[PDB]
Amino acid sequence: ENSSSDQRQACKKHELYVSFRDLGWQDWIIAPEGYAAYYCEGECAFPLNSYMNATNHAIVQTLVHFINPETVPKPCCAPTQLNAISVLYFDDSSNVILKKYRNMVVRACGCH
Amino acid sequence: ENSSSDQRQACKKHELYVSFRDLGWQDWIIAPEGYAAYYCEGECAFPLNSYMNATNHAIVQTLVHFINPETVPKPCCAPTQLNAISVLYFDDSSNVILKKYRNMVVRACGCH
Amino acid sequence: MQHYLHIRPAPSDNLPLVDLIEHPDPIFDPKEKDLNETLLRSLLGGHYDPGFMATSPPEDRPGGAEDLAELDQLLRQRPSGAMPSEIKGLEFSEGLAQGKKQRLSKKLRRKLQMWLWSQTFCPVLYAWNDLGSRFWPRYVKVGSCFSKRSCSVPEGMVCKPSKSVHLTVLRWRCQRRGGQRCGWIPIQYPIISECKCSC
Amino acid sequence: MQHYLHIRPAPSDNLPLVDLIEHPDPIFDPKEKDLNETLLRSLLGGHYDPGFMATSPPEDRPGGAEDLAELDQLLRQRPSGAMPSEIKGLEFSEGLAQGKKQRLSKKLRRKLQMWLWSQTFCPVLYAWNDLGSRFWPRYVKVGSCFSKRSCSVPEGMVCKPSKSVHLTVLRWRCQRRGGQRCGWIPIQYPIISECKCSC
Ligand SMILES: *[C@@H]1O[C@H](CO)[C@@H](O[C@@H]2O[C@H](CO)[C@@H](O)[C@H](O)[C@H]2NC(C)=O)[C@H](O)[C@H]1NC(C)=O
Ligand SMILES: *[C@@H]1O[C@H](CO)[C@@H](O[C@@H]2O[C@H](CO)[C@@H](O)[C@H](O)[C@H]2NC(C)=O)[C@H](O)[C@H]1NC(C)=O
Repeated sequence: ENSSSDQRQACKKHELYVSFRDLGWQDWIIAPEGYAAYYCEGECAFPLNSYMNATNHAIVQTLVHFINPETVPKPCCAPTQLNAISVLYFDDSSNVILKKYRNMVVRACGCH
Repeated sequence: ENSSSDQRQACKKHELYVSFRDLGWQDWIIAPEGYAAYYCEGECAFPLNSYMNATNHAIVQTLVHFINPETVPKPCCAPTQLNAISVLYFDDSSNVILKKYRNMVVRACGCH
Repeated sequence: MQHYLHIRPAPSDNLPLVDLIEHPDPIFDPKEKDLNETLLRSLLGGHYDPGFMATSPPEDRPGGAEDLAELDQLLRQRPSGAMPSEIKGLEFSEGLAQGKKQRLSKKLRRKLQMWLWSQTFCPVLYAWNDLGSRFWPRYVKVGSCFSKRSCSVPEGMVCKPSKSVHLTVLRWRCQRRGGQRCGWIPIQYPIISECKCSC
Repeated sequence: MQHYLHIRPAPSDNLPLVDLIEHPDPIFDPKEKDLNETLLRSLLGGHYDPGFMATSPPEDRPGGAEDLAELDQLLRQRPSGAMPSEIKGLEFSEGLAQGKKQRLSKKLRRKLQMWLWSQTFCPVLYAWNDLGSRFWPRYVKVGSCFSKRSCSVPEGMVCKPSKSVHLTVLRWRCQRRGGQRCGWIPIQYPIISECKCSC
């Protein structure tokens, strides 16, 4: 029973605001203070539909699970597209510098 | 307790031979008879190392889970690269035709 | 998005194709009883295409990659097709800061164009392919792109398939497990028929 | 692969950049007490670069995209740099099936080359950018690529950043939460300094 409630709800995108102070990163990152990052969670069980954005492999694996669950897990709800944010932070030489951080924001989810 | 044994073992690639007769696809696909498909399974917990092939987002989410597990699940072990196989099958007009099926074979895994 | 329930993996039309990874149990192979050209030829009938299909390939005897490169370059000097619009519509006209009365010269027009053409044209090279005993005819003539150089200025782009056509050939199909109940049926086998410069 | 434990997300050098999404709590903003040009100018010192930085931008007054396109075309007619090797090393030589004594003509050589050059050169357009109160100077001159056309023959490729340089400017940093304990510190702000044709 130790888990989030994620059985009958299907693979989907959820909100998640991440504050850098809460992760102890305020002396590494000076701006922004946090970002809307989102996350994916939910089920990928048979049958999958087109909205689940599944790879062909995830479709094969889902059918293989249905049929003997011990042979393979079901695929997971993971991000299919992410975006970058820009961040101002101290680097290895303790210089502050602005750069792009890729793949930080979830834009969409899928069965993988 | 209802699950595979996938706690202390880290995210990794595993073998899985899939036989099309076993999925009831022998009257749709006439060759091959099956393929080595593999699958991913394992943990993505903090800390992740470079071998886990994690997105930046999966690193942020892992740290967010460590710190309050109820706020977000941990990321999942999913394929990072797949390959195609070619398959001979009956199509919608009941013509048999040979084509490529992309993303059918797992080549590598990662934290997503 | 085509099919609502995605309970099978969908097929794709990307070329080119790896050939079937075939399993070597010998039950699946056809035996000499109905491996007789005459009925084969009549059953396939008009699908038969001797420019593309064979029981025994020309490509035989009576390093060879530098040869591919030289073939490719020759074939690019006599491009088939019509000059592409994007090239034909090129007047090297605006020069002195977006023009002159003529930055280049008429002559030099067409010549620059033919050079752009040969530089960016992508020929299909052909080669005989052994499909194995489960198909008939077993040898088929298959198309390909030459991709060991770039077809753009500046360099970045590479020749890739842009059209395809299908050959119809025959397959030795076993219904039941263990290859019980076998037979030959028409199947569509795709081959590259055009190439184009692409990222 | 650089750092073994990947417990922070790594930074990337891809340009260009979206600017910080800044939070509008007014505690974070600097107030007029140390918003005085003189100490600002001395603290930044030699970092000061008036061709790239300002309290008040030239770009002001005393559709405009067709103008971008016309600017771009003009700038391509006087490319800076040296002619790139890949173009300079082009003798339109082998014509009659991989040659003639001269497929084209000397003259036409250089002219075809200059046309290839202007066609594939990718200028950096510049524009003043408002970084907001938390930076000083607040306005900085930022580079960009023109990517509303293709820079290759044939069409596919697009101009993208290929080099970058950094401006040093100042940031209003608040140590404690709620913006207690603020101050100005040098920060490196990247700007595109070259563009190149790319897939
Ligand atoms: C499957 O992909 C789709 C889009 O490719 C996701 O769909 C969109 O994302 C937002 C969520 O903020 C929707 O309001 C948009 O309308 C959708 N747009 C399109 C293109 O249809 C969806 O997230 C993906 N499925 C899952 C499980 O996340
Ligand atoms: C992380 O990525 C790596 C490679 O990018 C995976 O590593 C390889 O795959 C095979 C498994 O059959 C190894 O024997 C290869 O040597 C590895 N090659 C390289 C490039 O180092 C690995 O699967 C990925 N990590 C996970 C969790 O799967």
